[PDB]
Amino acid sequence: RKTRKESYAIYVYKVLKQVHPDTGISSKAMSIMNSFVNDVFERIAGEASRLAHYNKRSTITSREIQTAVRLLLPGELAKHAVSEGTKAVTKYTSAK
Amino acid sequence: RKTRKESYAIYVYKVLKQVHPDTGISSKAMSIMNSFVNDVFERIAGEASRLAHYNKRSTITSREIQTAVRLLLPGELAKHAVSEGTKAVTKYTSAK
Amino acid sequence: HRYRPGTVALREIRRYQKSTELLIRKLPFQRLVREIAQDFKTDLRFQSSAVMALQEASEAYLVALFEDTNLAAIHAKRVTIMPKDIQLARRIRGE
Amino acid sequence: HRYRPGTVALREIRRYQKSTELLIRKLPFQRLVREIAQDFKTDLRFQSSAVMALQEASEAYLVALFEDTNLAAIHAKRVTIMPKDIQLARRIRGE
Amino acid sequence: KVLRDNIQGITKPAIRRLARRGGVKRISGLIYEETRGVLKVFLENVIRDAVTYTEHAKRKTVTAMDVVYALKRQGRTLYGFGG
Amino acid sequence: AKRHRKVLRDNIQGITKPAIRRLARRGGVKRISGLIYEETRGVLKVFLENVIRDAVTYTEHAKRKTVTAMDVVYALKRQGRTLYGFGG
Amino acid sequence: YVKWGKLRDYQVRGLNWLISLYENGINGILADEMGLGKTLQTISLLGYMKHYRNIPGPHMVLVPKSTLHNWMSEFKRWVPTLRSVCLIGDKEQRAAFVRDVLLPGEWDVCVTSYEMLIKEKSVFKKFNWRYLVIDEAHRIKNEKSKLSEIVREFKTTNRLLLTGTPLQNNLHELWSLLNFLLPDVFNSADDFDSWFERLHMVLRPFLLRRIKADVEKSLPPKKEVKIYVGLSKMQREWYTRILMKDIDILNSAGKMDKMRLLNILMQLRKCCNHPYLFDGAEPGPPYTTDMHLVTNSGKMVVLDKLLPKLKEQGSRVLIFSQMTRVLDILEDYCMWRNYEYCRLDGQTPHDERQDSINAYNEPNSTKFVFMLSTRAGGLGINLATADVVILYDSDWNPQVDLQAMDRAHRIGQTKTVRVFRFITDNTVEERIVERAEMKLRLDSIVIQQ
Amino acid sequence: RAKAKTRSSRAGLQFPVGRVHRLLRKGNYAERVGAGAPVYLAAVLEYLTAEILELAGNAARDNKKTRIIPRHLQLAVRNDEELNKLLGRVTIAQGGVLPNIQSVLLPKK
Amino acid sequence: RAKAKTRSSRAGLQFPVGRVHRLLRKGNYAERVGAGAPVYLAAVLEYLTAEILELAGNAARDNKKTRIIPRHLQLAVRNDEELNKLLGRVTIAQGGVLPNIQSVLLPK
DNA sequence: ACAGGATGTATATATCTGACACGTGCCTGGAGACTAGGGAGTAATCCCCTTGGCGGTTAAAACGCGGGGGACAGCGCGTACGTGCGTTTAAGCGGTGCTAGAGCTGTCTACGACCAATTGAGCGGCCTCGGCACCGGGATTCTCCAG
DNA sequence: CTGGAGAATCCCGGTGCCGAGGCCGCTCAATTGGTCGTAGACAGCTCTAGCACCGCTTAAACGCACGTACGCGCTGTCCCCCGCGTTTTAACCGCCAAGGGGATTACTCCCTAGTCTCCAGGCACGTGTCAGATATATACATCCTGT
Ligand SMILES: Nc1ncnc2c1ncn2[C@@H]1O[C@H](COP(=O)(O)OP(=O)(O)O)[C@@H](O)[C@H]1O
Ligand code: BEF
Ligand SMILES: [Mg+2]
Repeated sequence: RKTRKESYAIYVYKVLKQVHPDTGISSKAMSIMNSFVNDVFERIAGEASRLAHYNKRSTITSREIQTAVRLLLPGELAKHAVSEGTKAVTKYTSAK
Repeated sequence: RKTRKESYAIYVYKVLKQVHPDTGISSKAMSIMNSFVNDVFERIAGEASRLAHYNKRSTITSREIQTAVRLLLPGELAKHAVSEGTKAVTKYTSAK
Repeated sequence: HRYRPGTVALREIRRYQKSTELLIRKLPFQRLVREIAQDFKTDLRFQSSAVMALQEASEAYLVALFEDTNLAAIHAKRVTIMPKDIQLARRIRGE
Repeated sequence: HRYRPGTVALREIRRYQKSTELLIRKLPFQRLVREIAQDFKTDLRFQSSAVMALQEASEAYLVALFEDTNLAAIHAKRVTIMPKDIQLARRIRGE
Repeated sequence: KVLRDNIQGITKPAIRRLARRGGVKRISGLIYEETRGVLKVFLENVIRDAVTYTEHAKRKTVTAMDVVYALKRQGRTLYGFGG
Repeated sequence: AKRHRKVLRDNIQGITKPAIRRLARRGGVKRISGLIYEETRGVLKVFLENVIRDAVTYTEHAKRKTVTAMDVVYALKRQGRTLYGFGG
Repeated sequence: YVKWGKLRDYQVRGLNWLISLYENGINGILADEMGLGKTLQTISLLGYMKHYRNIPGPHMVLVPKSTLHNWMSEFKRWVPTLRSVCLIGDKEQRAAFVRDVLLPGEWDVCVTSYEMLIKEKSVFKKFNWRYLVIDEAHRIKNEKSKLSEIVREFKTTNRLLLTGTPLQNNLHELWSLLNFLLPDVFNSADDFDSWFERLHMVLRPFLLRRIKADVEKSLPPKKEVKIYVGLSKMQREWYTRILMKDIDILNSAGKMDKMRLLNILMQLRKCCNHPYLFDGAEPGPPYTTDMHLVTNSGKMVVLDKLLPKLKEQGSRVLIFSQMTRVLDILEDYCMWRNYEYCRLDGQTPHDERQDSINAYNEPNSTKFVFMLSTRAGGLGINLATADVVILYDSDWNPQVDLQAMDRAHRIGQTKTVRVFRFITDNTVEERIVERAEMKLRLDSIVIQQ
Repeated sequence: RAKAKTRSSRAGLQFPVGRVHRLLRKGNYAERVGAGAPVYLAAVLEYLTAEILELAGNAARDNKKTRIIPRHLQLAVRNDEELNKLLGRVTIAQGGVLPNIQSVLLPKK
Repeated sequence: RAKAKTRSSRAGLQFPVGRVHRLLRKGNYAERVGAGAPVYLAAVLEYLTAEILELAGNAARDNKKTRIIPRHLQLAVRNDEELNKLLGRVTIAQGGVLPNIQSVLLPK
């Protein structure tokens, strides 16, 4: 009967443990992390959408996401992030 | 040349002559008027789209555009814009 | 005994700048919110967390405006906030 | 003949407010756009209309910042604008 | 039924604690009347939109999401309430 | 020397004091301190850096070497500096 | 009627042909080879139209700025019965002359520059003109140019073009002249296309040309010498770094940053002429050394051939360049040598220009070098005294160079004129000289009538 | 088939209902668009167009011009309290500044 | 049929690649969406998450408490220049103001 | 206090020029009119969460008023402001030449969406020993004042 | 200047508790495989508009000097907050009831997208002509000076 509600909480928990193994987190701090992930997803996806319309393409791809990330993120955050994403696509395409 | 360019210019001029029969308009001013129509269109359709998503609906209808107009325009413009939209939809439905 | 004018004002700044509690009293703000809502529609009911979301947003706005207002009074070489300092801050912000 | 200090200053304010022209010279501004860009990518070419969009946007930004600077000067009871008034305007606007 | 003026329920002590979190050492007496109007104008703008959303949804109850969407439009993102 | 008669200033100096005074006069400023010319140049340069960096990101994405008027208009729009008149 | 001297037989025949154009009611082009007296042929025509047809009505002449004082002098000399007046100067001077001289109507010929016409267009359109003479008519070859539009709005009974380079780059740039003369004949360039082995058929009715090699057997022919030169080691360094586009160079620190290169061709052309044109290239911020200047440019190393020339009788010389800065470095070289010299350029004021020409041409004049910029100094001015011409640079238009050489080879030149052209051997200067020669082939210097 | 009538003519509007429908269908707003949505939106854009041109034409007339230019448009938007709220973040090119000099700055008497 | 391997395992990530792809497909961002796009976006969302939680964990240990709470998150974002530029228009609930007095107001 | 100087400003009239304004020919998005199959609406059910009931009783707000902090007007002093002069500078305009690279069309084939089918990560439910709120014991150590 | 007193949080050790991590079960979206058809990379071509240089003219900016508006340091002034204590009111907590209305699932059937076909609105095009520009002239504004 009672429907399910999706969230990022189990991924946020698994990433904390990798960063600080002994630390825990309260349910209110979880609600704020779940809000943060959704805000940043919507910002990146909105810029990636427009850039494709400007250039008259119908497909979103890793290149349009890379440009969206460079437009939205501050300078140093953008650099490290770009490296993390290009690393992940390099590993994924070796194993698809 | 060898490529057409759509604009609102003829529609802006047809309305101009109903409001002020005597006047004309410059090319610089007509380019600003085309930019105004494009900006306002993108604002109203962005709120409509979001409204549908929040309420879990697949269609944009006139009821979502009415609410987008009420969220976007200042109070005296909103009450008149809603009156003009509802008059047009009633008249259109009588001929359809 | 008596502390001097402005000494306890500094303890009050430090104490409220450590805590994260809501400062306005809850029940009185709930009556204010509902009174405003009757101008828009009659017989609205309300989720309890919808009033807490309004209070969190309202206290965050006022605290931030008081910071911009204080800068303006220091600019005018004073330490006391005046109504014209709220008006300058809102005007320069674009409100 | 000699007009008093500030008599011609009001006469210029009225002229420039009536006109709608660009006040910076076009070649000296075009040479600055090009240098700033060379840092980001090298060997770029520019449409003649693209530099005019940059100049319109730049002069609109500076004129609007000079209004906020003059209200922050008059608040401190002065008629002369100073570097500190530019800095308070940019801080209250959050930039 | 109809509520009378509760804007006097935002007390002088509560406005002073908000000025203290904002770093304010000394406060003039006329700030309180000025602050109550500033608060009322902010609440009127947020509640108006929060109710437009509820009406579109055909519901009588204002939800925490209706408030979060109203604040998100005005450039005031709030984390914590299911956003 | 005929060869060295001319001397070049930095490109920021091209925004002259006469050019800044008119902008402040359009803004309704009556009297101007002598330190404001240095301060105003610093402020414009920070504005141009933030708009140009983005206008070039758009150009690179389109794989073009020329900056267009639309690249500038989209960069200003994304920062809340909407401009009418240059298309879009 | 003509007083000071006698027209030569070809000038007589040219006058009779211009009169025959007038009586047939046609306009036409006079295009004798440079140095052949086209100006006197023109001055004599106006004398005829007054003394024999009784037409003292207003006539106009358009000229380059550097020739306004020559034309005026010749009017005063050969035919003193014409009442010539000249417009030139600041806004107040033009207003004063218009008010106090032009509008009174006490004159019969008006002489002006192309800039003075573009400024005073609304004054000159009041008058109804009897003749409109343009000189150096190649200036109006592009019909979309503002002078070309302005010039077609005038009320004129007759029109005339004087030019010794009637062909420039293409058949449309010659059609653009025919469309000023007879717009109702050459209605379109699409009609001139197709009309075109059709050699001289269209041209003979409206064009006349004679060559010095036919009509002045006494004038010595030109000698032409190409001198190929290598780059200096410094020029070889810069020419390679420019191609790589790693010039760097920044005077305000920043680890030399980068110099921008949106047009590399012009950077390569600069380098060939001298390395010092570039920023920070001259060694030592103090500067003032001069031996270093001669060495770091392969062209300047060769240019010490000026010392042989000066000792070899008075082989007085003209030096032509396309870049204003190059005349600067050549002027510092001549000052450091203690040579006697003159210089004309586009910056020069009007009064000064004619004084310089006069001082250099005097029978007892001691000036050895004249430096001329190729645009301003290459047209109209006459300098028969010098025996030698140096082209330091090479132009994309072959015809520009030809005119410059002819500043010396003209009536009154007693001696063979030598032309030296500098070319850097393994560089873009080869491609520029090849392109200019490809353009000569289609012209072919047709002798014509 | 019957002879064509534009949907704008049926609604009683000058702006284009057909173009607006295509723009919405191809802009990726929703996976479906209704039939009245393009008519309601075209009515609102024409109304807002008429509100600006009425004020701009008055500004041109007071300035003794028969032609609207970018300055007249600025004057109209900035002197209307709702249009200046709708358009508070846009820059109009060749649009001047409304004339205003603060009182303290003026000569004494 | 071979045994399944979730796309996040193939890319070496903890956040979900499959869910991100659905959210993009059904969110009206484009007509089509490529297969490398959800992998790039999931990697960036996990990096930004780890960037915050690292500094939050340190603020919790500085307060000598074992659980991260909503104030610790505010102290982290506000004390870093780039996270404060990314989150400059955000209010966080149960978030205090960083401690601060203008030096003009302090006693002599 | 206010007379003529002087200056800029406003506007009267004239002629003038170049952006607007009409209509032409042309061609490709809008409009007809059926079928398709899902979204949408409306019924009805259930039982989460909301609205005031009372009493209780702490804490918070309120009042009043002694007293010294800061707000604010005024004066005098002194140095960068503005003003206009003559001077030198290079914006602006036009013109030449050239070819980088925006733009179009054309062709061909990697890619993504789709279906059906499959089985495991992730959902909610029910759980519990340990993080840390709270109370009441003493520790310096903030600040202030009369020697 | 500064010893002293005495109100401020500040550690410390005990006491209880419902928050957070664990697991269970089992739910329903991700997985794989195959297939389809068309987005977009490639190459080619054409030709618009990027850049540079010099020439020309003269608005513009440069620096100089002059002299007085107004920047801003001290002082006196005397009002309005601060802080204390008191009394006072209304907040919080807990407890328990009725029933509005969020929510579910179910049913049915109106709505819009799809396709193809079709012909008229809208595109760019080229040209005459009239709002606009600006030239000269003057008449009326406003400011300054000195008496
Ligand atoms: N018939 C003549 N007798 C003497 N000198 C002449 C004669 N014709 C021309 N000259 C001189 O020859 C010079 C070259 O003539 P010019 O008018 O410059 O011809 P172009 O203008 O075609 O070069 C002039 O300076 C002129 O004085
Ligand atoms: F034909 Be010339 F040398 F004026
Ligand atoms: Mg001549």
